[PDB]
Amino acid sequence: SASPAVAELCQNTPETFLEASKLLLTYADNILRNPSDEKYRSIRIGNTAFSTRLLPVRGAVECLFEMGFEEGETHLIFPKKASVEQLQKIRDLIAIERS
Repeated sequence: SASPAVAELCQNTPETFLEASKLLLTYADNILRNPSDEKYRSIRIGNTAFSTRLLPVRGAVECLFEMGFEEGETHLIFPKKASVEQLQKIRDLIAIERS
């Protein structure tokens, strides 16, 4: 598993890396652990946490794209076609780097 997005995320300062990676794990785990709950498959682009703590961080949105999210006008969406396996892959790579 050699992710360009996770590698880029890891180039951030330790504190910024921790902030963004925490959110990334949360978004993945919410889907992985609640497969029946469609609300976790969308993240609003203007959501305060997302827009201020994730989106500005180098590599972070690309981690979501590698997970399988796609960008819509107002939200990122984890589509019906998206593999849970791939979502899990990136979750695992991030978790290893968080320690």
